[PDB]
Amino acid sequence: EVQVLVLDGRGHLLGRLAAIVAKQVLLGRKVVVVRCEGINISGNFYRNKLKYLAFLRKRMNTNPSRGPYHFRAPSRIFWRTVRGMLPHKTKRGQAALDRLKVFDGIPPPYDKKKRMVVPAALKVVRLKPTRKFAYLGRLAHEVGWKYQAVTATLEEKRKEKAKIHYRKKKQLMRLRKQAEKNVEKKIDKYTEVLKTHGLLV
Amino acid sequence: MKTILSNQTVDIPENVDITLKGRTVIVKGPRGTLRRDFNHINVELSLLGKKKKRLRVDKWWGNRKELATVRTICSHVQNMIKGVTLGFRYKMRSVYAHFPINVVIQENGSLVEIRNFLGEKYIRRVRMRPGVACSVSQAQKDELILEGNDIELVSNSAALIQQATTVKNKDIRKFLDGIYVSEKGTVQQA
Amino acid sequence: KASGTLREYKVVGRCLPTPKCHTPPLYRMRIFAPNHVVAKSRFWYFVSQLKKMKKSSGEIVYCGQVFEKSPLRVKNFGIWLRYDSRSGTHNMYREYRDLTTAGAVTQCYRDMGARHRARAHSIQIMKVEEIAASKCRRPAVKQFHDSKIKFPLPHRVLRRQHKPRFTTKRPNTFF
Amino acid sequence: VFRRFVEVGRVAYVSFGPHAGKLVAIVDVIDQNRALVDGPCTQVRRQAMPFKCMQLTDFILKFPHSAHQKYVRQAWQKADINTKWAATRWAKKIEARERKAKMTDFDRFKVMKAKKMRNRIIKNEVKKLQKAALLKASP
RNA sequence: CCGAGUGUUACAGCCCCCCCGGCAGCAGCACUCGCCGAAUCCCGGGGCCGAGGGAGCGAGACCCGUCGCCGCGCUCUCCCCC
RNA sequence: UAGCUGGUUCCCUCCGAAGUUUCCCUCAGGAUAGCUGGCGCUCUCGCAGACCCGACGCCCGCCACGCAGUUUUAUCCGGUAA
RNA sequence: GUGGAAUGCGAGUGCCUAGUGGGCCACUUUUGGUAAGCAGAACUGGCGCUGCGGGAUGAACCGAACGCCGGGUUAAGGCGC
RNA sequence: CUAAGGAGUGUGUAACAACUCACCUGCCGAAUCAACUAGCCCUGAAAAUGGAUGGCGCUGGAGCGUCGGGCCCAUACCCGG
RNA sequence: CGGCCAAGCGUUCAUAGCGACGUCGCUUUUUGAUCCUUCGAUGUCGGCUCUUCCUAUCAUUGUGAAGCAGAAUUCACCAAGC
RNA sequence: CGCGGAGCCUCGGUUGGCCUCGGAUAGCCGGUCCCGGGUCCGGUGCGGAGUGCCCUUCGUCCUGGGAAACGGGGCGCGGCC
Ligand SMILES: [Mg+2]
Ligand SMILES: [Mg+2]
Ligand SMILES: [Mg+2]
Ligand SMILES: [Mg+2]
Ligand SMILES: [Mg+2]
Ligand SMILES: [Mg+2]
Ligand SMILES: [Mg+2]
Ligand SMILES: [Mg+2]
Ligand SMILES: [Mg+2]
Ligand SMILES: [Mg+2]
Ligand SMILES: [Mg+2]
Ligand SMILES: [Mg+2]
Ligand SMILES: [Mg+2]
Repeated sequence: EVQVLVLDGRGHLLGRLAAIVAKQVLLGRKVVVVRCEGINISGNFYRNKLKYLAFLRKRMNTNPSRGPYHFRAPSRIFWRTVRGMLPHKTKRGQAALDRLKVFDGIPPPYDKKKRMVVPAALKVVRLKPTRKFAYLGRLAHEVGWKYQAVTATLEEKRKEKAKIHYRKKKQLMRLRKQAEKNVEKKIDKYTEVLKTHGLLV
Repeated sequence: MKTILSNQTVDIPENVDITLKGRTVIVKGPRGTLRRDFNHINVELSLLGKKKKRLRVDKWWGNRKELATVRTICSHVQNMIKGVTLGFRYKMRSVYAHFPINVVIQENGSLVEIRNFLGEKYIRRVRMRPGVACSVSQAQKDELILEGNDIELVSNSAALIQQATTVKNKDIRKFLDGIYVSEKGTVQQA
Repeated sequence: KASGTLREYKVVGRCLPTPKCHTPPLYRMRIFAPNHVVAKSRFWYFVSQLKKMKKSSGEIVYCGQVFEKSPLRVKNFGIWLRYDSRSGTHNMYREYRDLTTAGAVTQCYRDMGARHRARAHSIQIMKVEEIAASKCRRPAVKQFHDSKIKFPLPHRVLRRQHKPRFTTKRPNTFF
Repeated sequence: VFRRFVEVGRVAYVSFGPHAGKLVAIVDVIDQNRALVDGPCTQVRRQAMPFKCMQLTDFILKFPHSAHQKYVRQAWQKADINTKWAATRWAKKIEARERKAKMTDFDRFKVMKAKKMRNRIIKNEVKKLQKAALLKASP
């Protein structure tokens, strides 16, 4: 297993996804998290905004250019939660944290690869539906992220190129199903062997 | 305590033919059409009849707080049905002690402007919601007559122009001036 | 006294025969306990509070387990208890539905700890009775008294959240 | 929404626990979580089960609540549940899923050769069907 | 076809008492709920380890203590069977 | 001169504290008894019967003294808690 | 001599003798004080003299006391990262 | 002199100021009201470098209560050198 | 420096503003109380200069209350930007 | 520009691929007749399924029968997008 692990960020809770990622990165396993604006945080929006604004006040008052670096993109907010779950003062955790690539939106190395989903970190699995939650993309916008408008215009452009891919992929799927009815007197021998051993219900 | 089932049905007249796209009620009547989604509430909506067309809504294992959202959905659906057959109409009087409040309606009932409130020079300009048309009455001397399909837009537009005429830094037990909602009626009085 | 799942016991005791009372009266209690070592010592706890009887001047004549006389019929159980709070002590009447009697009492110990933070040493079960459906008081029990009971399983949450852990498809919850 | 309901006579499919894989019938309901439950013809004696173990089917038997064993047995046997099951697609998916698991090293070889041939014909046929759909010359 | 009444088995069933039950199984291989083994035995798998070094009461030991205790099998009887 | 500071040089092995009593122009010290170590000594059980081997005297029954931050059984004592 | 309750244990005795005579903490009882990480007692254990596991960190808490190692299993405490 | 009724709660009162509560049998026709009590949560809840369930974080729980099965390792226990 | 209770004050009227007899807290700019750290030394009051922080808000922005007609004023809230 | 060759030096990991809908979750997916829709037909413990799918590697020679014949192979050239 030498490939990378591509996780869609949308619908996942922030710290449930982060403990999943941080244990994989320490076990080898290159992993890319794309679409970090879709990451959710439980609790209502105003509550989670206050916890970020309370973080924005911790600065070294002698020289705040040395202080806590308050990263404001959703990809770099997620990158610090998984860093907090890593032993990043050692060489092992620094060599971990560069097996992790985080992205806002889905850049053109990873837009043509199929994304994975971690069900133990999803909002529809881990929250009761009558609980309030927030979005990492919205919350980063009110704390100073410059680019949710340009990232939204590039995600709607990616999706309409992806609709065209799907309805052509699905157009081949009904030609393959059309073929299986054309050739069935010459593959009835092989569809009996597959049906005997648990393939082809 | 979580109640196994709490339902409430809504009668639909023959003028209106509502549909259900999941938890979105599209009510369509003679005065136009309306649309709200209730996808912040976990209920099941279902049309029942074939000749009378009731609308039920069920909750299934709700606690006390969840059990309150059932009759609110029924009340919002009934204000949709009243809104597309009768429609909503708010008459609001302008109360003044000395300085006559001059309201003149700007472009096609979408903007009102209020000139002389407590004898001052700043001109209030308050925009209606999309769909609400305001007017100056002819039945009385000074009441606004604003009307529309959706109740939360007609009522919001009366609330904007009532909070536009607030007295500041004075006692408001004298100085009772402003425009206040006088009645909440309907068009096409049945 | 901890818990874990309770059993009913029929514990019978009597004072040691002095040369004053040659045959002392046999007393019995019904005592819910994890096992019979704990059951014999709840006996002397309660019987010291009632009769002037300690376990030094006494003997457990019989201590046996009561089995449920109809463990397949669904029953309604009235429970009278008495428990100590952070403030003074209080009386209660609770109700449950269970197949076994000690199942209903176990269900009460979990529930008194849940709603009241009552630890098991603070609770004294003083009478437990099977109630007819007509005599029930608690509306959380009585809503199941319906010959046409019908309800769906609305929002099924995924339980196998790590088999698989990384997957390509998002879970369905409507079933 | 909500076609399948927990009720008396509803046939469920036990998904995990010790009785995993057995059809069973809901006899009575307890306290929102558990159900009195009996499989007379599937070797599950009458007992209590949590609803999270069981998965509802489309089959409903007709008997009143808390009947004895013999009245759910004979309601099972007429309108035969054991043969309506193993005719649905859902019991066929289970049957296929375990016979893929009990597939030896030689049967994986015979499937490998068969599927490699079977995908040659189908792939050859879709080359012809999409070059014949390519023969279109209309404005 | 659902809902509400009605009342006592009817075109379902449930509870109790018997005047008495019969059979099977039996803490069940129908994973409903125990405690055990002089009332208990058999077989297998994984792991770590090999410390010590003249044990012969018998021949008068000789290439060479396969020796003590313990548990067994055969032969110094005879017959039969495969 | 200093009842006061500071320093006081190799290794392993075994044993292992006290800041409390009483007296002192005694209160940053000593004497005193406790607590520690060392050196022993006086006895006891006895060693155990070459490999062996529970035994070898008188139907029973018995297996040395002493000792203890302990209980039991007797029996006194006390004026706290309530 | 039936060695006169149970249980455990080898005991007795002498000489010489160093260091110490600033202690501190905790449960329960307790005195002065509004109290104090305060001052003063009783009882036992501890720290001082003592590492190790746990309480993120810590003289004193909880578990358990230490020759140099292998295997196994626990205690208190834990088991998202 | 009623089908049940003010020497007033009720239009704050030197005013015949003046309006229909109280008590109802038909309407609306099924349960409801009150006083307590104690769980969690909230208000009560204000200090100075920027900051602390240890941190990240966590809300079908990684919170609180009562519980089960597994499991993790001390120089402790066990077997061995 | 705040809270709770409510006899009273407030022409009437407990609670606009108050608040006796009680009682519950917070804070560490006071001083007591203590003696843990420093006596082989931590330069010891104030002013001057200069920065930052706190809020228990004097003013200013946005509000709520009055025994708020206007004016002035008092009481609270968000708030330490200036 | 070549793999064009010849050898070295040094750093090591690794042991088949997955080439893409958007989302919903108190609902989804897939086909279809009439103006991206309405109809209609299916599926739904997802089988048009990541609990999945695709590639499969002993090499050859004799030799047949199927699949094929619109094919295979070229770091083939040339052009286009
Ligand atoms: Mg900036
Ligand atoms: Mg003013
Ligand atoms: Mg001195
Ligand atoms: Mg000194
Ligand atoms: Mg005395
Ligand atoms: Mg006393
Ligand atoms: Mg010392
Ligand atoms: Mg202890
Ligand atoms: Mg007064
Ligand atoms: Mg002191
Ligand atoms: Mg100096
Ligand atoms: Mg200095
Ligand atoms: Mg403030």
